[PDB]
Amino acid sequence: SNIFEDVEFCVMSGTDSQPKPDLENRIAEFGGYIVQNPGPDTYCVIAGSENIRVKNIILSNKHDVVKPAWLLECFKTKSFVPWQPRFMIHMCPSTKEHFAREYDCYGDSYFIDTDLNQLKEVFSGIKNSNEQTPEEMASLIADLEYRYSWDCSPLSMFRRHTVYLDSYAVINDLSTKNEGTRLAIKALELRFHGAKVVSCLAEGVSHVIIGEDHSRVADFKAFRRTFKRKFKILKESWVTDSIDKCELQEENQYL
Amino acid sequence: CPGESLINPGFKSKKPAGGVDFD
Amino acid sequence: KEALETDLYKRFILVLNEKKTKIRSLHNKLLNA
Amino acid sequence: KEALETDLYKRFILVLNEKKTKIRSLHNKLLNA
Amino acid sequence: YSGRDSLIFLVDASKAMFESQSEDELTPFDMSIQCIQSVYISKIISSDRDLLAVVFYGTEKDKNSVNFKNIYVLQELDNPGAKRILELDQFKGQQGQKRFQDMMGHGSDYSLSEVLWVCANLFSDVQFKMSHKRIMLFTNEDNPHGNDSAKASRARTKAGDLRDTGIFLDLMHLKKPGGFDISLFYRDIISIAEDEDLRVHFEESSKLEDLLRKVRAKETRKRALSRLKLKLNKDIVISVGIYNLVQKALKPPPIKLYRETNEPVKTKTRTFNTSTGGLLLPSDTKRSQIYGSRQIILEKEETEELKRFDDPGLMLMGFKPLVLLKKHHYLRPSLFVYPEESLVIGSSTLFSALLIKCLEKEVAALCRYTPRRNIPPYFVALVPQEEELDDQKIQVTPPGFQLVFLPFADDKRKMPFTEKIMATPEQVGKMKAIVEKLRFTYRSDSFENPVLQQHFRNLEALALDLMEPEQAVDLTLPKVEAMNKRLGSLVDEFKELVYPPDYNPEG
DNA sequence: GACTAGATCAGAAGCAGTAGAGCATGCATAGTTTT
Repeated sequence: SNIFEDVEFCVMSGTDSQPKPDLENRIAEFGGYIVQNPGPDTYCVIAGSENIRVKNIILSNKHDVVKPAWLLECFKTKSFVPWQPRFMIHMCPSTKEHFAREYDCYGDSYFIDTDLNQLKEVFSGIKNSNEQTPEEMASLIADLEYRYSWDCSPLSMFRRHTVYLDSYAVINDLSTKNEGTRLAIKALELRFHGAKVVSCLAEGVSHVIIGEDHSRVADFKAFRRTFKRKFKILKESWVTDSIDKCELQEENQYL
Repeated sequence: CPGESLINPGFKSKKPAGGVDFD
Repeated sequence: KEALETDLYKRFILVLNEKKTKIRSLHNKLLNA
Repeated sequence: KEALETDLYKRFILVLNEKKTKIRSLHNKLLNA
Repeated sequence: YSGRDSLIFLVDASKAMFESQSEDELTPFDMSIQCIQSVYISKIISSDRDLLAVVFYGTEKDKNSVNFKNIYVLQELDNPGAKRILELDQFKGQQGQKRFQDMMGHGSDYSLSEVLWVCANLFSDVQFKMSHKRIMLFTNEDNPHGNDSAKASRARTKAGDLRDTGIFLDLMHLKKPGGFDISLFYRDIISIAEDEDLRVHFEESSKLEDLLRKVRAKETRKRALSRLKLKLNKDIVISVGIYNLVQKALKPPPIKLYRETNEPVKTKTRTFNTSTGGLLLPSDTKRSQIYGSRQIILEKEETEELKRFDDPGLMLMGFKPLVLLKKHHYLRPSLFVYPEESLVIGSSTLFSALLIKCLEKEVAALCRYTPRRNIPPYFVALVPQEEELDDQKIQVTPPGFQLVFLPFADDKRKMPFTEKIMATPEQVGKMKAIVEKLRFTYRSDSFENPVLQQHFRNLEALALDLMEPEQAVDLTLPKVEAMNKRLGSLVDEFKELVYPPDYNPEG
């Protein structure tokens, strides 16, 4: 097989499960004219370890480095598979211009569909992004779900609803937490299911969950009447009976 | 004999360079 | 929890390939013209 | 679960935004020219 | 001192060497390997013609000429190189420890007599001349053979034989859970038992710290630049040797390599006439010089004959008071002149007499110096140099003559004339305070050449494939922060007292 | 008879050090051009 006829390759990595001399022997077997030091004629410089030599080659933009997996792919398929962003660890300006046309700033390509593995590589590429705030993120998620019609998914269906609970002896009093009851686990499951649990009884509250204690129903009704927007009174039975169905059951039967 | 080099026999162990140490 | 991740991956794949097809069509039509 | 969901969604929206930017650039500038 | 230094690194491979007393600490094996690598690097930089070897005892496999059991000779005596350091680098950690256990083995018996026999056999194989022979024993077992008395006697006999042959034995004891007692067994094996080295040691030996101190300066053995004749008269002649106690250190010269296989390439320079194109021997060319709108042609032999004044040697001229010599008349690094009895017998006595009486009378011997043939003469002054020793009786200033080169009229230059403006006493006092604040003691070995140190660090990083080169601290850089802190308000007062309000030195 | 081992002399190669030539950096000074 002369798939690597009249080409130049250099290796500066011995720190791998395959020793460098074995790689040189394979290269010679495949027809690539091995070279021990890169130069203007070399079509690549493969080095699987970021040692000092790789960093020096990086500091000069005159050539490009390739992850050793490229040779493995070439040998397994016996074909001259081109480069892709996953393999390369640095590009010359010209190769950068070439890639930018058929590839985004991230490994994901423009003209070829994607597979789960490729998307995983893309999602492992960039570093991080923590420039948002809870409200902004929630608004973004809601916009995406509404646009692309993903609300039928089992989860995230409580997102549009803000939920309050009677976990305080006195409404709007954070110093009288009633922790130690089934209401706590009810709320924790609700929030796990994408419900926006609110600890303050603001005018924007839309859903309220009440347990077996109906003493303060009158106060809730009075507050609802006072507020411009009315929030339906709901019991803990509705969420329980709805969890198994994975759907929002009608509030009429649980008003 | 005293203060001899354990790496290069026949040479005295040079003290490490200390630079400027103000009094 | 063990499955929400793949549930999200599926939707992301669908939308991304849709957009990729859109750009493919746009560039192909323009290049032909 | 909350952390995983938010992280993955941020991940996806970044890529979607970049793809949208490139498609918009094509469709607008290259069509107009 | 003639020959090469030979060193053998014996490393124990028993179980006790692979256990860490504390979680955040180095096992004895790791410390030994670090020390071996440090000595290898120091030898590469300092003396590259020395011989080093590495041996293991207590292992399951065996590799030696005598086909003994439980002794693995990893590296036979050969000059150091990067490959050997890399080979040792695969035992530098826990994964390296597992690799070592798999490759050789550990936890087996052994006999010290066989180990010392293998070391002596390694010494015998060397075909060069060895000035020193040394073995370092890295172990943490003070009683290797407590059960068997016969093995102890055999080890003692072999150690005595090795000492008789001229082999130094050193014990580099590592940390032990119960403490290391040299008194038990290793007194007889060790070459020298110091008086202070008799108590039980609860920590590794102080020699490991010196081993891990990397030396990155070339150590050149004593050598005479020239053996000359000092001629007081046409009949009185003595033999002297010239040495250089100060010599500039240069980077090793680059070599030219071929790119495709990294093999050296040899170069050759030739001159060929433009018209014919053939080679021209050096005998088919002349020399030219233009002066007064004319061309003057001379042969090469005459060109060299122009430089012949007198035969090589030192010719006495007289004696000069040391006051007439000047410190700002420095021209070239000074040399050292010592007697030499090999060529002329009785030179030492006359040299000693001259040195003693020159010191007594405070004079320097003026002489005409011609080092080699075809070199025009220079004028030198031999200044007496007495013997000065430090506290530990280590000689720091040798006895002899210091050869200082004196300039000719052509070697000086004319300075632009500058009017003198003297300073009032207050400015001098303020600057005296500033000077006194920044006083410090100076020694000739208090600074290092940043360029050479960085070069060696870079070369080591490239050779051993390290992640990043180690960065040398430059001691020549001023300590601006400390100086600012110490001086305080002196600088401001001096600037107010000496500079006009609107001066702006920077501009 | 054959063969081996120890000592010694000579030549040669390696290394160190100096000298001489060449290459790049910057500026002094003056000259020339422009306004």
